[PDB]
Amino acid sequence: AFKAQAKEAQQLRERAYLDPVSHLGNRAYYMSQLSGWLSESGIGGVAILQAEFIKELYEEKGYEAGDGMVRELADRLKNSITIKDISIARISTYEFGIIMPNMDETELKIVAESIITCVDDINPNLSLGVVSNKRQSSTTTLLSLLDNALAKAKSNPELNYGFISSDTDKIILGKQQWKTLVEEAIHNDWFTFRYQAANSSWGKTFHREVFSAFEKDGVRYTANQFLFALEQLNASHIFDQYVIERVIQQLEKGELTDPLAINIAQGSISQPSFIRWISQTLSKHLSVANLLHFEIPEGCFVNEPHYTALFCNAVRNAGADFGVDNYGRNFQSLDYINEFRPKYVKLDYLFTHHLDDERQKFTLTSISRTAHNLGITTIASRVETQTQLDFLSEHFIEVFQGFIVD
Amino acid sequence: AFKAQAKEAQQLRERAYLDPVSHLGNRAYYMSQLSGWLSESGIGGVAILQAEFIKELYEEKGYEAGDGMVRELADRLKNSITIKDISIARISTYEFGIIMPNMDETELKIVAESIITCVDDINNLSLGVVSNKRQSSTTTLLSLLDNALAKAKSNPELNYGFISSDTDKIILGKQQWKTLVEEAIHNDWFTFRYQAANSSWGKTFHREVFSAFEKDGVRYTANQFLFALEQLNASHIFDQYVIERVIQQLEKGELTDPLAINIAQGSISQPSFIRWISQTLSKHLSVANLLHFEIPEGCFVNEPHYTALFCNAVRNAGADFGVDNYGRNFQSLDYINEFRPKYVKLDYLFTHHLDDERQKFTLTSISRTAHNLGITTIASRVETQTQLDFLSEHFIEVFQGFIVD
Ligand SMILES: Nc1nc2c(ncn2[C@@H]2O[C@@H]3COP(=O)(O)O[C@H]4[C@@H](O)[C@H](n5cnc6c(=O)[nH]c(N)nc65)O[C@@H]4COP(=O)(O)O[C@H]3[C@H]2O)c(=O)[nH]1
Ligand SMILES: Nc1nc2c(ncn2[C@@H]2O[C@@H]3COP(=O)(O)O[C@H]4[C@@H](O)[C@H](n5cnc6c(=O)[nH]c(N)nc65)O[C@@H]4COP(=O)(O)O[C@H]3[C@H]2O)c(=O)[nH]1
Ligand SMILES: Nc1nc2c(ncn2[C@@H]2O[C@@H]3COP(=O)(O)O[C@H]4[C@@H](O)[C@H](n5cnc6c(=O)[nH]c(N)nc65)O[C@@H]4COP(=O)(O)O[C@H]3[C@H]2O)c(=O)[nH]1
Ligand SMILES: Nc1nc2c(ncn2[C@@H]2O[C@@H]3COP(=O)(O)O[C@H]4[C@@H](O)[C@H](n5cnc6c(=O)[nH]c(N)nc65)O[C@@H]4COP(=O)(O)O[C@H]3[C@H]2O)c(=O)[nH]1
Ligand SMILES: [Mg+2]
Ligand SMILES: [Mg+2]
Repeated sequence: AFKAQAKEAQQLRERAYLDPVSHLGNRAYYMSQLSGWLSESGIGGVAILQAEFIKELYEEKGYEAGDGMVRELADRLKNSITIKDISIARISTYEFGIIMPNMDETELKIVAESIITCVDDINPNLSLGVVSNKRQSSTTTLLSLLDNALAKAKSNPELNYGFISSDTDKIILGKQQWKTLVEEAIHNDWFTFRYQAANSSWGKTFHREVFSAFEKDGVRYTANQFLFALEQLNASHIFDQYVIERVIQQLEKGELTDPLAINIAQGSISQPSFIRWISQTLSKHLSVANLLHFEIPEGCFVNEPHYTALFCNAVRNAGADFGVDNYGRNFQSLDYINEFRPKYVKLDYLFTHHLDDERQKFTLTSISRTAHNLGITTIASRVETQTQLDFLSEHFIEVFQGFIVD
Repeated sequence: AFKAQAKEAQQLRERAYLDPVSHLGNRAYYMSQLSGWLSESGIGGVAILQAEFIKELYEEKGYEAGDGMVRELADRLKNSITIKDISIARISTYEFGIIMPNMDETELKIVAESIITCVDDINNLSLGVVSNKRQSSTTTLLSLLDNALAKAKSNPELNYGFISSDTDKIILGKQQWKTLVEEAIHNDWFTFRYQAANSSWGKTFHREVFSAFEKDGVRYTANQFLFALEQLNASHIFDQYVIERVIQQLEKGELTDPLAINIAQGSISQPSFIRWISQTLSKHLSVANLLHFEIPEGCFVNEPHYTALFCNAVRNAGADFGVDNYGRNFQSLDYINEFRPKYVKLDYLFTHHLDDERQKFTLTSISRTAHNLGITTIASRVETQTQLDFLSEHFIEVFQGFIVD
């Protein structure tokens, strides 16, 4: 009976705390290791890694290939980066949790730097959020910090990882807390709007892109702080419908003479009620329909082409038009332009970031010709310096947008 | 050390085999009890209960109400059934697994009858039960359990779907069914029947299309595999094939009357299918007037936004649509006013299984609503003149079934 109990104990232990796919700790293992680390010392850092490319693999090539990639990333992650008291677990379907005790901020960065380099050799599309615990924090607090840091990494892909320290003065909220605050901001009309003009070299204004923000108790919140929570909760269409209503009100006032570019989140386009909503509202404001440009992220066209085409049809049937926002980020998978024929393409802002890389300049010219050959206006994005402005000039970009154009 | 070892083992067992929401065994616990029961005896029955209304609750009222309903049904299940060695587990998000050892068929049926009446007290579900009469593996029983559940859904007049383990019917897993359908599509193994829906004076309103296929002498009807196609998000592939084959028949200028094509619910919630129907109809505008798309009532009440996009695309191209299983959700029947379907095909539960009086009033009311809105009412699956005369007493316009054609 000894052999029964001893081996039954290990199988029960692995059933309770081990995820069969990744062969790492499961979510319950992670919370146990997290709660014990906090109650004893709480000195160290915590990190979360999301493998969105594994999510894209699951429906594309089935789950046999998806499970194999989870195991591969798990095997590659765990055999590398071995330190004392290191907890590595699979806390959800597409994200991994990591606990690094007895490490200060600089030590976590080298571990986080080693994580990312550990995922470049193994598939060649991920996001890494890391937080350092420098105050006494509860377990829900660190998970909220971990989630907001992950949103920071996604919203700024030029960062290798998103870093937030537990002592930060920044407002950190959970997903449902962000949604409640946005609903509060929508209800009380706390929103403010900015209009950035996209101008040609001749001063002709193509359109003015609308940026949404809101303020509560003297604190200002921008869209990249809460948009991850709304899309994860399938509530971003509430936010987009409010912005579209407010923008159309301004056009109905006969004030703005030029077209306005409204950003649309991906989670809103995959909502069929939002696709019906656009047709119903655009038909009630046909006079201003020609002055509305809907800015659709490139991720929509390549990941949700059918939802996007339904949205694009509704937009154009009502006398409006649309463009692409992160144009060029998904290079070698950018043939959707030929099918969709957008009115414009707004370049990925990472093109103004790495001018010196010769391979970056080759991709930039190639996607520039493709749009113009089809008669599609190209727009450079987030241009800050005359150096960026002059370097983008060699790629025959028609109109420019950013702080240097004012 | 003895009491300590028992606590460590019990807590380890609790983390491994307890579902925190339902406070029942989880899936791993159920597979363990099933694999042990099979390897020990294998005598008895096995059952699956799917609470589709709980899936409606999670999006409707959040997860706090969804967790509470799972616990309520879980407490209801364990306290009501009072027999030995009964495993009650939550094997998936919205379905419960039950093992009933040492029971013959009549005992399984009274236990299955006790389950459903146990869920009528507190609150839309399906119960599938199989009796083990063979030496069967675990995957076999799960496949039988899934096909029995599909039998219960495709025949809602049954309280539960019953399959014997020794049945001659072809029992396949979800991916196996999907493989067989794709094989039939590739080789054009499909056959079609056209059943006419006629008015009281013989005018044919349309002809509904029924799809089936044969593989080396075995015939398969749609209700055997459609459940596996709607799961795995693959039913639109089958519907597109049927639509393609029907349009080829209409192009030949033979059929003077419209054809009613059934569309699965999982196909309309696929946006690629909504795009496909517009492109296909735009290439065959001449025959679009001869196309009626029969949409299940569950689409209009559970997936109204997808259905509105599909209905608009269908009518924009010169086709039309109607409602299938009309009256099954009598308590949510204002979609008719918004959608204005060309016809409503009554739930076949109104022709058969309809002498309890409360159901006879619902038939009259939903018939008035359709006629007042100028919508054609069609009785379904009419077999006898007795039914035919009785449906006329509810002023039904046109009739369909074996007795008319
Ligand atoms: N029965 C049931 N209870 C639920 C469910 N969702 C949340 N609860 C609870 O709601 C609290 C707030 O969750 P959140 O708004 O999504 O805000 C979350 C979320 O922003 C983040 N977070 C937690 N887990 C994860 C994760 O696995 N991945 C990512 N990226 N963020 C997470 O930390 C914050 C708080 O985490 P929690 O401590 O777990 O605190 C959560 C959780 O205890 C559910 O689906 N079913
Ligand atoms: N270093 C530098 N930065 C510049 C420059 N020009 C603009 N930025 C800012 O970069 C973002 C450009 O908008 P986005 O890339 O489409 O990315 C947007 C956009 O995806 C989203 N967003 C903003 N407003 C909305 C909205 O109203 N609706 C939706 N669905 N998303 C919005 O949040 C993101 C951030 O918007 P903002 O915080 O206001 O930040 C804006 C803009 O203020 C520049 O020249 N140099
Ligand atoms: N690693 C991995 N493997 C997967 C996954 N999905 C399916 N499989 C594998 O493929 C086999 C076929 O499952 P199925 O085709 O959907 O066909 C299923 C299905 O028709 C039926 N059925 C099975 N489980 C359930 C269930 O939990 N609920 C309901 N309603 N029906 C079930 O039993 C058949 C499968 O028996 P299984 O022993 O479970 O054997 C499964 C399982 O080993 C997955 O997501 N990840
Ligand atoms: N006792 C009796 N039975 C009758 C009578 N008339 C028809 N039945 C049959 O009942 C079903 C009526 O079709 P349904 O209610 O829409 O229910 C259909 C329908 O929902 C689906 N189905 C059949 N063909 C197709 C198809 O081509 N595409 C899709 N998406 N579903 C189909 O499978 C289900 C079963 O169709 P079938 O097995 O061929 O069985 C058909 C029909 O042959 C009658 O007078 N008396
Ligand atoms: Mg933009
Ligand atoms: Mg039908």
